[PDB]
Amino acid sequence: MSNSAIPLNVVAVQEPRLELNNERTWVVVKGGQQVTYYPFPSTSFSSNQFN
Amino acid sequence: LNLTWNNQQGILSGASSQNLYDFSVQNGYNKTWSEFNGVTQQFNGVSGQPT
Repeated sequence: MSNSAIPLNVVAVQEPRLELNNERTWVVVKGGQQVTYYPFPSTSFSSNQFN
Repeated sequence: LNLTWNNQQGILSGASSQNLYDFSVQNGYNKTWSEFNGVTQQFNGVSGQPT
């Protein structure tokens, strides 16, 4: 690593097929209860407008 | 009757047509369910008119 010109820093990486260890943390996904959809039919529709 | 309150929606949508009557008599509705239905038949006797 420190072979060339200005020396560099070493790091190693495990290939994808194997870690096999790293720290595996269970992650509970949470979002607020009650997601609801409304259909607001336009008041005062026209032929040249929508409101 | 299917109604929406306070963001969640779809309350009572599964209730019986008649069930609406029972949790309201709970409040003293005071009219019989026959009249709350409300419709009536009255068959005639004599040939050969409709009822």
